[PDB]
Amino acid sequence: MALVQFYIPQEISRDSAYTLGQLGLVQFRDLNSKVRAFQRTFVNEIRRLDNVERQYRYFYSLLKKHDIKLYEGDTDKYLDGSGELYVPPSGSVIDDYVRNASYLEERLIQMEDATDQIEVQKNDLEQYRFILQSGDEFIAAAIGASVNYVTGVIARDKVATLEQILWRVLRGNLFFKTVEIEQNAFIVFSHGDLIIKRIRKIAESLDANLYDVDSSNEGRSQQLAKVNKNLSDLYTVLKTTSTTLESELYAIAKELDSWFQDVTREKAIFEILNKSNYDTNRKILIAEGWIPRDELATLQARLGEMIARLGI
Amino acid sequence: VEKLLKNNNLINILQNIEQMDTCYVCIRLLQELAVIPEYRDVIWLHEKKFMPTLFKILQRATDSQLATRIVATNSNHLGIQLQYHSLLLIWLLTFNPVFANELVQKYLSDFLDLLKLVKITIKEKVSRLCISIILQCCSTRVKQHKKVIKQLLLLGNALPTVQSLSERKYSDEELRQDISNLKEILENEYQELTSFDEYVAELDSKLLCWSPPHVDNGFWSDNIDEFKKDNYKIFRQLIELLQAKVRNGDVNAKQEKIIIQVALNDITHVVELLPESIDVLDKTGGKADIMELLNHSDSRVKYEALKATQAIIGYTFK
Repeated sequence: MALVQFYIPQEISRDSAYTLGQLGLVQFRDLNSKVRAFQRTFVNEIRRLDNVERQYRYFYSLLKKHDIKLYEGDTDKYLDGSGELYVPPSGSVIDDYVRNASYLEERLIQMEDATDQIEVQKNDLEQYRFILQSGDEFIAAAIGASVNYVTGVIARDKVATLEQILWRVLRGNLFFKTVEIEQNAFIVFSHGDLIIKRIRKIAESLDANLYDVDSSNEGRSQQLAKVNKNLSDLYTVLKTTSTTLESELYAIAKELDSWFQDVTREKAIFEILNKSNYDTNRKILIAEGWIPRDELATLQARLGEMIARLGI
Repeated sequence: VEKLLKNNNLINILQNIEQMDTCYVCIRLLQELAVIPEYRDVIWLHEKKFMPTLFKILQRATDSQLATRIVATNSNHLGIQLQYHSLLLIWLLTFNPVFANELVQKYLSDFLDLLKLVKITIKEKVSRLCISIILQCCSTRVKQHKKVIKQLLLLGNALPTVQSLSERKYSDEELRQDISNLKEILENEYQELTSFDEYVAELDSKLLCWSPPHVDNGFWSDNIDEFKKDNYKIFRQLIELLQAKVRNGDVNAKQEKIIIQVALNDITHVVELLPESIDVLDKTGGKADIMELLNHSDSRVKYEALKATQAIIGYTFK
C-alpha cells in the first residue's frame, strides 16, 4: 500500500531483509534509486532541503514570541500513540506546510511590533495624565503661554537631586522645586520664557523627560481633556491586539509541533533517498517495499539497528 | 465521429465514471482523433456533454488517497492512465487559440482545480499536462489573453499557487520550463498596469479586491501624490466608500464584508507612509468608522481594522 524507503550499505542487506520480514513488510526489492529519477540525486531534493531549513527557522521564531519553548527529540514514528496522531500516515505535501507557516509568520510580525508601539504610547500618556492635572493646579496659567512651566517625570527623587545641583551651580536659584510621589517622580521646575534652552541642556544630560509641555496631545482646553480621550483609544486598541494574539496562540501551539514533526520526517526521506552525493558515498543501498497501513505500526517499533525504518 | 458524439448509447457509457475501464477506452478513442486537426472542430461542438465528466474525474482524483493501491483511482496503473488521458484530451482542443479563451470563461470554477492536482501529485505525467493547458490559455496567442489572466489572478489566486509550485521542481526538463514560463506571464500582466489606474477602476465599481499591488507598499508611495486634488480627494473617496458600506447595506453580510477588509488594508498603507492623511480621516468621519469594525464578526475584517486603528494611533502621540 504505502511506499516505505530504507537505506543501508550492501553488507547488512540480508540482515535487514529477515528483520523487515518478521514485521510484515512485503514486496521487498533492493534497488538503487536511479530508477526513480525525481527521488534521486538531482537539484530538486536539494531545493527541498532548503525549504525545510526555512521551515525550521519559522517555527523557532513563532515559539520565541509565544513564550512556549521547543519540544524536541522528535516523534516521526507510527508505533506511538502520538506518532499516529501528530504525524498522519498518509503522504506529505511540502507546498501546504510552507503556505501554512507563511500566513502565521506574517500575522505575528504585525502583532508583535503593533503591541510594542501601541503599549509604549499608552504607558506614557497615562503617566502624563496626572502630570498635566497636578501641574495646572500648581493655576491662572494652566492654558498660559506667557509663563513657562516645566512639567517632567524622573525615575526617582534621587535622580532629581543631581538635577537640582546642576541647576543651582549653573543657572542660579531661578527655580522653585516641588515634587509629588507617583507609583516615578513628578518633578516641577518653573522658569522664565527665555531661559528655556539652558534648562533643557541639563534635563537632557541626566535623562529626564522635563518638557515645556508634556504630550503631543494638548488640543482641547484644558490639555488634559484631549489627553483623557486619547488614553481611552489606547487602552481598548491594546486589548484587541492582545485578544487576536491569544486566540491564535491557543489555535496554533499544537499545530506547530505537528508541522515540526512532519518537516523532520521530510528531511529524513530525502536523505534516505540520496539528495546529495555525500549520502551516496556513505551508504550505497536504498531499497523499496510496500507496507500495508494497518500494519505501519509494527515497522516503526524497531527503528533498525543501523537501518532507518522511518517511512511514509 | 460527429454522429457517434451526438448518438446516445456510446456517449452514456463515457458519462458513467464508475466503470473506469470502459470510460478510459472511450476518452482515449476521442483524444486520438483529436491529435489529428480536423476532428477538433466537430469535437468542440459536443464539448458541453463530455467536458463536465472529465473535470469530475480530476476532482475524484483529488479527494482520494495515494498511500494504498486499492481498486479505485490512487496513483496505480489504472489511475495513472485515466488522469493523463483526460488532461491530454483537454490539452489537444486547447491548441486552437479561440477554444481556449472560451473554455476558461465558461468553465472557470472547474478550471482552477488543475493547480491543485499539480501539488498533490508527484507524477510528472499529471503535473506536466495540467501546467501546459493553463500555460497555453495564458499565452499571448489566445485572444483576450489579458482577460483570462485577470479572472485567474483576482478570483482564483493563481499567482501565489505558481510561486509555490516553482520551488518544487520534479525531474523532467520540459516541466521546469513550463512552470517558469507560466510564473512570468501571470505575475507580469497584472503588475505592469499603471498603479493609479487599477485603484480607481476598483474604486469606481465599488468592487475592491486584493491584488498583488494592494498588499505592496511601493504602489501606495507613488500613488499618494495622484490623490491630491483638494487634500487627497481620492483618498477621502475611499474613506467615504468604506463608511457607507458598513452603515448602508448593513455589516456582517458577505458582499459588503469583501470590500471592507480590502479597503482597510489600502487605507493603512497610505497612513503609515503619509502623516498628512490623518486630517482627512477626521473631517470625513472615517476615524469613527474604524472603531466600529473592531467589534464586528469576521476575523479578516477585524485584523485589517486593528491595523487601521494602530496606523492613525502611532502618529497622534510621538
